[PDB]
Amino acid sequence: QVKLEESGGGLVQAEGSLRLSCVTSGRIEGILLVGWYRQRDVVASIDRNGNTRYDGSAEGRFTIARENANTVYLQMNNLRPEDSNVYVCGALSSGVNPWAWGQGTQVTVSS
Repeated sequence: QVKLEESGGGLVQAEGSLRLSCVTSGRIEGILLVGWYRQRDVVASIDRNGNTRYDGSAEGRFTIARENANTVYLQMNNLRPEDSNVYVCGALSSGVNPWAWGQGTQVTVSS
């Protein structure tokens, strides 16, 4: 009953930037946390109180922010080839089906 749709990935050169966007639809009232995950290990997350959490590799280069009630983005600066990955948006809700996942977004960082 929560659906996630992702955009913003693609191909970029090293030291470039991307902004990944995750849009939620459905029963968003029960969402406790929205995050971006390396396809699943967390990169960054933002919870219902606005608290943000970053993995050590993201801290200082990436920023997660909530744009509105349905939209969370991850600004990725100073990308490196080792950052090439499929990134997936996840939402943690309260209840029996706790996790919802987006379709996944390819990020490729060229040398």
